[PDB]
Amino acid sequence: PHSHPALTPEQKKELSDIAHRIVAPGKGILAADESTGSIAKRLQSIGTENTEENRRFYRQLLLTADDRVNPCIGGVILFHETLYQKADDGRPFPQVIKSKGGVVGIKVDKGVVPLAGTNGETTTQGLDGLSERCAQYKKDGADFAKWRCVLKIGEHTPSALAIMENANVLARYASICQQNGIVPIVEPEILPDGDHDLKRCQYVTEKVLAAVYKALSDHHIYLEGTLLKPNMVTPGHACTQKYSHEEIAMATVTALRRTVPPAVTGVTFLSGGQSEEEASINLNAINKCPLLKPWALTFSYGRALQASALKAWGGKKENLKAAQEEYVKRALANSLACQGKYTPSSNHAY
Amino acid sequence: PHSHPALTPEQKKELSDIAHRIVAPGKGILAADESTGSIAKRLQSIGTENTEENRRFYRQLLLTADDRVNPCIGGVILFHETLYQKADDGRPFPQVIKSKGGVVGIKVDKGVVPLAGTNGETTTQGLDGLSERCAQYKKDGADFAKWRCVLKIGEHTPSALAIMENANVLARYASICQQNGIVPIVEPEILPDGDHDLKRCQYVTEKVLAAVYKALSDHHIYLEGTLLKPNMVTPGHACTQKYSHEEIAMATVTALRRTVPPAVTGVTFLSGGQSEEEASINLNAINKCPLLKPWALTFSYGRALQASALKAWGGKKENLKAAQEEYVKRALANSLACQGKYTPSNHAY
Amino acid sequence: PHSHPALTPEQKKELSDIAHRIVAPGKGILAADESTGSIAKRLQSIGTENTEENRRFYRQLLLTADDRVNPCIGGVILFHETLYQKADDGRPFPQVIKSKGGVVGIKVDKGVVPLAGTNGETTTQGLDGLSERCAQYKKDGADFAKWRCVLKIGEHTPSALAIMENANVLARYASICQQNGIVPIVEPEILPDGDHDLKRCQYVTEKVLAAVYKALSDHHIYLEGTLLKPNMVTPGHACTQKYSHEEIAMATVTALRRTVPPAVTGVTFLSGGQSEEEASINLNAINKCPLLKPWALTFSYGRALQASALKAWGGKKENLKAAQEEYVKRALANSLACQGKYTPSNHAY
Amino acid sequence: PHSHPALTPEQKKELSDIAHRIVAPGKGILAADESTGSIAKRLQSIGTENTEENRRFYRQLLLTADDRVNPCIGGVILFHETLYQKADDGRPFPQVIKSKGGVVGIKVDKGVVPLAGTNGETTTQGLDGLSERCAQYKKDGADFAKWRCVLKIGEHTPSALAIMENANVLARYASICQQNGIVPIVEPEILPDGDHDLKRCQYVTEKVLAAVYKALSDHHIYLEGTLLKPNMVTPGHACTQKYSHEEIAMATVTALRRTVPPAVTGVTFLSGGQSEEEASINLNAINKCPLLKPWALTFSYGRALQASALKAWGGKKENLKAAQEEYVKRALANSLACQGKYTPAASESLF
Ligand SMILES: CO[C@H](COP(=O)(O)O)[C@@H](O)[C@H](O)[C@H](O)COP(=O)(O)O
Ligand SMILES: CO[C@H](COP(=O)(O)O)[C@@H](O)[C@H](O)[C@H](O)COP(=O)(O)O
Ligand SMILES: CO[C@H](COP(=O)(O)O)[C@@H](O)[C@H](O)[C@H](O)COP(=O)(O)O
Ligand SMILES: CO[C@H](COP(=O)(O)O)[C@@H](O)[C@H](O)[C@H](O)COP(=O)(O)O
Repeated sequence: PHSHPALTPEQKKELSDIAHRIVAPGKGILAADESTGSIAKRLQSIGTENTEENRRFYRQLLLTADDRVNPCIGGVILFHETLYQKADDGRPFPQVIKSKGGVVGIKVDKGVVPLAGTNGETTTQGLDGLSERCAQYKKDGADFAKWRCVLKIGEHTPSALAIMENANVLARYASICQQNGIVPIVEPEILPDGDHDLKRCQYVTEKVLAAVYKALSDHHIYLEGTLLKPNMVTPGHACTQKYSHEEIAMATVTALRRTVPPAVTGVTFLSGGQSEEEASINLNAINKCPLLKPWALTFSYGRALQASALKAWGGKKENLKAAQEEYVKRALANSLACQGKYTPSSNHAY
Repeated sequence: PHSHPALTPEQKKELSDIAHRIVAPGKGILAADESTGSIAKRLQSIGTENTEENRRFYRQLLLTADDRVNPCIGGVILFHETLYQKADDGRPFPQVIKSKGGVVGIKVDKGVVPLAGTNGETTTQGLDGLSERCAQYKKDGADFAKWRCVLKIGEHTPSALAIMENANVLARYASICQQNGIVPIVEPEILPDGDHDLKRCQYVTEKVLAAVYKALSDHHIYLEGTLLKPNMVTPGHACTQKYSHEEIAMATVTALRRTVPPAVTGVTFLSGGQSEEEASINLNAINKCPLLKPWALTFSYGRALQASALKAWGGKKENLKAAQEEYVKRALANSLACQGKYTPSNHAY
Repeated sequence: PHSHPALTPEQKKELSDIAHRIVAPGKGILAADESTGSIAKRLQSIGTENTEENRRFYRQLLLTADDRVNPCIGGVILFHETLYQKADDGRPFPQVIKSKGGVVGIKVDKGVVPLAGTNGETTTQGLDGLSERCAQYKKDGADFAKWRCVLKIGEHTPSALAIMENANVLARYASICQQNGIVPIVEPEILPDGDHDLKRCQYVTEKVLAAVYKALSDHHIYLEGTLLKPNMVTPGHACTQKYSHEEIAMATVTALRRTVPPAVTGVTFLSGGQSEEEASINLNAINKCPLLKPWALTFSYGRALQASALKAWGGKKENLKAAQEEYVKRALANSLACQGKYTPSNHAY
Repeated sequence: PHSHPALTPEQKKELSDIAHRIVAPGKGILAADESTGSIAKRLQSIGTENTEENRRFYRQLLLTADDRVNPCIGGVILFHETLYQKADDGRPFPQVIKSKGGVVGIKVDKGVVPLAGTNGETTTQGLDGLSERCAQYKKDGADFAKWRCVLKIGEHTPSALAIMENANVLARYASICQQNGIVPIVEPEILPDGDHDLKRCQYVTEKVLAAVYKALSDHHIYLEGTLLKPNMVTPGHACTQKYSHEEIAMATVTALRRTVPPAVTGVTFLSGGQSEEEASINLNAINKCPLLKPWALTFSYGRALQASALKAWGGKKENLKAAQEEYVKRALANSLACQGKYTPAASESLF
């Protein structure tokens, strides 16, 4: 049990400062890091061709929204392509993001792959050459990263293997990021697919998060220089029992309180399949939950920040301003929610 | 994995209420749970015979001190024998304690045993018939329990085996306690023995508590109905490098923040080989640390509540008052300490 | 990872020597180690009262059967009470067993306890004071021990927790036994309860045994000085599908080949509710299975050695010889079975 | 837990048949899978330039030695480049290997990388797109693969982290291979660097192998369709105490017996820094060791099959035959060793 410090005091300070800036009071993260394949699905749903120019234009649309988003957006997550694209005025997109007060983030995973011998479970690849990629990304303006693991609640899932293997790969990814001055966002996503109830989600979330933080400990991860991107605890999409937002909040915050060490700087929730308003209301309820919550509780939203903007845009340039207006409004809503100031205007049961 | 609830909401509420009572603001725990062989050592240091009557009398002395300890003392841990002894007025000791505002605790472990294949490391025994014992203890007035694992920082210790095994047995004990409405105090003590510096203790303490909480999770422990009893993070006893109390506090609070889930109701530090004054100054510094601390940080002191009481007693019936006075002074000192009201680059941690 | 040898070369030689004697070619184990409440059930099944004297007599009946059993029986497992009883002629039962060429064994667990938050799963207790017990048992003539863990195949079982905790307590027991010159028989019994098929049993058996052997390594267990007592791999009791003895044998030996290091001296199957004949026929098929089998494959039978003897006895002293005759025939049959001499597409596994 | 078979009976049969073929009696493996950067250091030691043609030529030299090697060589491991190279007669190197009765193997790892927070310890990278790479390698003639993890004996190493992480990634790699009809050789190398003694190496080897097989079990690996490639148990290179070959063999076979399940089809030892003769004598002692050994015990040698052949070649075209003769000699020596029938540059330490 001997210490061979992974990081010097100077490196730790850098990572903690980055993580805190990202989730500073009022702020959250725009997840605009959809891969070519995944954003294709997005463009297809508004009858728009999947071209590099259309992708650049749409990302530009979000990133150059007016300065009302500035106090709302602490970080933006980009896909590799977008990190090296430019606004119309010649400015690299990372420069655009920084000029508006946002930290630049990069998605570094290479997608999920099947775990043999399991019931449709996966782990995530992307470790190969990751240190070199992170050194390069750091040099080109990124200060944090994202890696997404995916788990499913079902009859025999998540299995012990899936839990252990996904926690392990997350820790390796985190270790490599921190060696290169990159703050890792750890995403152990538990899908909402299925008809399980709220407490089954809460139980699995608690088990998954316990495994994640044990792996991070084993791999010597500096928690203060990390963020967590979990699912909210919710019933399954097909569950018949209804729950209030207060119950979703309580279950979510209880699960986190039981597993997430206080040294973690912030929890940036994924929105999953939730509508824009639903995601905002839940995040707001979570921040109003009367329990002690010793980490920032904010958003890292893809769909829940973009759904309307993508719609209003319809792939037509003249709609640019109305689409940006849709984004800014969700940005404002979620900035309020991550402070518990959003208005549409028995713990032991957990 | 599928849920098969260990506890009902009503069982959870009971355990949570107990844990919060013990560590309510300004309160800590008196650890008077020395076994026969251990208390023998105490009495020996004051030239006093180790008879049941002297044990009964010494405990009486501590437990019936005046009402100025009432707000200082949320809990009192007893050894089996004492739980069934009575004060001079005929009242069972559990009743004395309860009448003064205290929750009754019972140590239930049966001591350390060697782990073979290790360099002098141990685990702790005491699981056998534990459930039946707990049911009886509960019936006879106890609401919490204590179990002590011991780890040591050395050349090749604590080993992975020692960490894994002590964490696992602590989880088994916590689980059984909770099934019987007893709040388990989880004590994974890392000894201060040796010449290691402060950061090595911080490193080992962080690794140990990560293991403890993973094990508590695997065993479905309800954290809200548990307390943690760790060593403070300090340099080894023979460490040549010196540190301030503020550094001790920072290393300690940082270790806990990196491992102890917010759901844990309280952390009740053991005093180790710290003097009465040192133990209070450090607990005060810890509570003054500038970080967020989402659990009570208070005391479960044995020696550091008793050193001066014992010496002033000296084994003489007629020194009762002066001895009870020394105990009350340490109780008052530590009550202020766990509130940060006692006067006698964190990225580097 | 540094070695701090658990055992000297001399301690190893002793343990290995004992292990090999117990499972010498043709030899198996009589499990007569039913606890008071377990033998009670057995006695009620023949309307016989559970008194110490009837237990003594029944155990005497088995232990003093004629010398035809000597080449058959390498070891006899006893419950504590029986280790300290005497035959009619005054000879301690251990002396009896040993004059007939057998090694004396002692069951040292204290039964299963419930694991909270599981679907009816258990672990096993009995570690407290185990070292002191083993040294006394060794002094009083025992050279090996037995410890039973119990796992169940069901919807959510055996869980990760059940598998990890039972592997772990098995390793602790093994470590303590070996410190005291006692060969531990490691028994992780997977019950045949339920309607699961043969491949499900095989799968759960492989997962359980992998966990067991990893735990034994973590705790520095000297495998040459151990024996394994697993279930055979068979369909569940309620399973509607039919299998031949050859498929049971193939599944069992395949399971063992994938998990049990060659260093293990022997595998002594529990009978697990199989009839006497079925248990013998399966062991026989296991020993004829054409795959490489680098450990002795033999028996540690309770019911499959006793059922007919207990029936022929029916609690009447005068049925002594008819009773013993039934036991001797099962001893003979099983000694032949563990030699593959008893007569009353591996990639599919 | 519930079963969702990773493999069908048909797939198991194929993987089992491949594994048994590689380590059939008398047969071992030639490890010719040095990456560009490693073969370069090989060529440097003989003033030969590191060019594609020199590498191609040297590999041809080994693969086309006369037919005396056919019964000695059950498998040949190649680096990616070599897999798609051809001999002078236009035949792809895999065709050459098969025509001489050998199975074709492909190294698929992408080298070691540092584990942060450790004392100089590594894990191994190479899982990204491994499935796709394996499917392609299968199509192009390869039936097994090799992946190398590296561990080091020292004061604080191997650490719990290094052991777990390396065993886990080995399991991931084994799993992906088997999904694509490729037999994975699992190589958990414990370096002989340092001055530790025999029993320390034996202890570390037992611990590392227990972890590797637990990982493989957790990841549902089919052991009959794997091979293991461990270090032999030996004292450290700087250890002053001396041991006989019988002792090395005993410690090696004991360590294996305590950790490697009988289902594993074979154990193909790495030579490490052992001389060509040292590697053959030890391998021979191991097979003569009077304990029960339920797996084939053979070789997967790089340096210990190639040292003399490299030196005799010297990069000169005209030394073709002289080189091949040195290789054939080591191959025959080792085919006998892995049967326990072997009796004695081939003496120079290759550390
Ligand atoms: C679409 O974004 C990611 C999934 O697709 P790719 O990995 O192929 O790009 C995914 O990481 C996403 O960014 C996160 O899950 C957060 O998004 P939501 O807030 O919509 O759940
Ligand atoms: C004080 O009681 C204990 C002494 O050992 P025994 O278990 O034989 O009675 C011990 O548990 C003590 O409570 C501490 O854990 C160690 O010393 P401190 O209480 O001063 O910290
Ligand atoms: C002899 O029977 C034993 C009874 O166990 P308990 O006293 O703890 O209830 C039994 O454990 C036996 O030792 C083995 O399990 C094998 O017995 P069977 O061959 O009948 O399955
Ligand atoms: C140890 O690895 C294999 C056996 O080598 P030795 O028998 O000489 O010890 C071998 O295949 C080795 O991995 C390659 O020669 C070199 O691999 P890299 O290309 O990763 O450096």
